[PDB]
Amino acid sequence: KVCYFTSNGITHIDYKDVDLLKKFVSERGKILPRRVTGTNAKYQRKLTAAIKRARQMALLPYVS
Amino acid sequence: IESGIAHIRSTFNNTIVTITDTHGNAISWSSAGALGFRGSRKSTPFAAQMAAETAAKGSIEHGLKTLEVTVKGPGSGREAAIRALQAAGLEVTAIRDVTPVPHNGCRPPKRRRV
Amino acid sequence: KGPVAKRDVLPDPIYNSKLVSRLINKMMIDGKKGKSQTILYKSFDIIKERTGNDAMEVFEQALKNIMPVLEVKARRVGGANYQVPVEVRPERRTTLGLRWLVNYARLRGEKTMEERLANEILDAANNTGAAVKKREDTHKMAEANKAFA
RNA sequence: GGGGAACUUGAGUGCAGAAGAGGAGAGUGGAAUUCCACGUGUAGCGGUGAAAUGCGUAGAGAUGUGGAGGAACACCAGUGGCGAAGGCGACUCUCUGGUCUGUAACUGACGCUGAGGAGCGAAAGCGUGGGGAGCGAACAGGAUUAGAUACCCUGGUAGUCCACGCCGUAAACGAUGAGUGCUAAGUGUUAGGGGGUUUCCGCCCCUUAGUGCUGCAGCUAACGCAUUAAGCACUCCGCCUGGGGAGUACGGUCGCAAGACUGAAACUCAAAGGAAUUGACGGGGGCCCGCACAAGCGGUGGAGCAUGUGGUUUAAUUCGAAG
Repeated sequence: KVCYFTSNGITHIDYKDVDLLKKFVSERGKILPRRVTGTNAKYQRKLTAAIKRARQMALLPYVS
Repeated sequence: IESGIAHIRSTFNNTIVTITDTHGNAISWSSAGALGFRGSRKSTPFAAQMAAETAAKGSIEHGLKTLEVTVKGPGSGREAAIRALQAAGLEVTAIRDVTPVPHNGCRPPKRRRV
Repeated sequence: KGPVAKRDVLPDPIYNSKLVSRLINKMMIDGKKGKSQTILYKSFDIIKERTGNDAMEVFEQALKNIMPVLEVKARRVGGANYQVPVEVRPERRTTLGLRWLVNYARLRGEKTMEERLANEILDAANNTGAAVKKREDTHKMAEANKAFA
C-alpha cells in the first residue's frame, strides 16, 4: 500500500543504478506486479521498461 | 561415480525417470513403459513410485549416493517420484521446479475438442 | 439409506469358547435347523479321527488360512472399466470366508456331505483347497490392479 | 435572408506542460520448438475413453554440450493507455501524426453535417519474387461407427511470415450515426491543474478531460437505459415499411479472379418476429428418497406339465381385455 517512489519523492529511474531493480525483480527473474509492490501507476511502466533495458544490457537476468 | 542429476518427466500419458552424471552422462533410466504398465496405466502415482524406485535401484551398480533431482512437466509424478527417491535410501539435496515454459514459443496445436 | 448392522444367532454369553460357541450355535449357513447342524457336527468329528487334536483349533486355522485382506470392486470411470481394490472389513471377511468354505464344500463332490466338509476342513487347514486357491487368486489380482486407488 | 459597423464565449493561433502497445523505417536480445553433429545411455518413445497408425537395436525417446534456422514477444498486463475504425504490447534509434491541462498573448463566427467524390480499412484469398520453425484447410493412414468424406490419433500441402500491388468484405457490435446545450446523486480509475495543511512524507476540499460500476427524474412493449441517456431539445446525413422469393434475376459500375456495389418482379404464405410468464425437457447444475442400484439369497427362461394370450384352422373355436 506504500509507494516507494512517492515515499521519498525520487524522480526518473536512472537505469544504471541497479540495486532497487534487484529488489523489484523476483528471485526467479520476473517482475513483481503492483499487487505486491504497491507502487504508483505511472511509475510501474517506466520501472518495467527500466528492467527491460537492464535485461538487454545483461545486468539483470532473464531467468534465475 | 558419487553424484549426479535425476531427470524425471511427468506427463499426462507417461512418467519417465533417468539418472545421469553431473556433466550429463546417463547411467540408468526407467519408465512405466519399461515396467510393463501399458496404455494409460502409465500415469498413476503407483507406477511413478515403482519406476522411480527401480531407477534408484539401478543407480547402485555405479554407486552414486547424493543427488539433486529436476522435475520436468506436469502430472501426478511431480511428487510421487520425489517421495520414491527419498524413500529409496539415496540422499537427495533438493528438487528443482524447472519447466520448459517459453516466453511465447510457437503456437500450440489446435484446441483439442473441435 | 443408512448403515445398519445386527446380531444373529450368537451363543450363550459366559464362558463362550469358540468350540462350545459353534457346538451350540454359529456358522449354520446351510439352510434350516435340522440337516444343517447334524451334518456339521459329523464333519467336525471326522477330522478329530483324521488328526488327533482339537477340531476347533484346526477349524480356525483353516479359517485363518482362508482369511483374505484385499477385495476388488469395479468402477465406471473411463471407457475401459477399471477395478479398484479396498481393504475388507472384518465382518465381511469372516462371512465371505465362510461363504467360500461352504460353497466349495458342497461343490467339491465326494460321496456324502460330511466327508465333503471334513475334507474341506483338512484342505483349508493345509493350503490345498479350492477356496485357498481362489483366495490367492483374488489376492494376486488385487496386487496386480493395486496401482489405481 | 442581403449589405455595414461590433464583440469574444463557439471555432481557433501562441506560450507553458503531461501521458500514450499511435504510425512508417532500420538495428538489436532472450525463453522455447524443430533439425543436425558428437559424448553418455538402453528398449521403448509417443498417443487416447479404450486404442491403433507412426518414430526406435541402422541406438530412439532420455540427457549435455555446439551450431543452423524461422516464428512470437512470458512476467509487465490493469472492464489500463493510444488510435476515427480495422487495430497497436521485447528493446534501441531516425522521421512523423494525433490527444489532454493551464494560459488568455493574438483572429474575430473562420462553425456543424455531408449526396456524389476521395482515402483508409481484421481474417481468408489473388498476382510476382522471397522465406518456410511450429502450426496447419486439402490429402494420406489409424481409430470410432450401422455408415463416418467428421469429431479422435500420427503425419502432412497450400497458407500463416517478408517485400510490392489487388481484392474492399466480417457478429467491421456499444447489434446504439455526427455535432451542440440542459437535467438528482454515490463510488472507483487514467492523465493534468488549484487552494489549506509543509512548498515535504500524505491528508482534505475543488478542478477539466476521459474511463468503469451503481443509481433519481424521465423513457421503453419489456428487457433496460440513465451526464459516456435508449431523457429533454435542435441541426445534418444514412436507412425501414410483413416472411419467403432475394441480396437471387436483368442491366450497368469495378475486379486479374473469387466476387463486390447498385438492385426488381412473377408466384406463394397469414403469419414471421421482439420481450417476458407458467410449465415441460436437458447426453445443464445443487440437495433427497424408493430391494431403484449396490451386498446377498432364491428363481424364471434349459426339460415336462397346468393355464392365459397371440397365430393358424374349424361350422363355431362366444365376446371384452393390449407397455
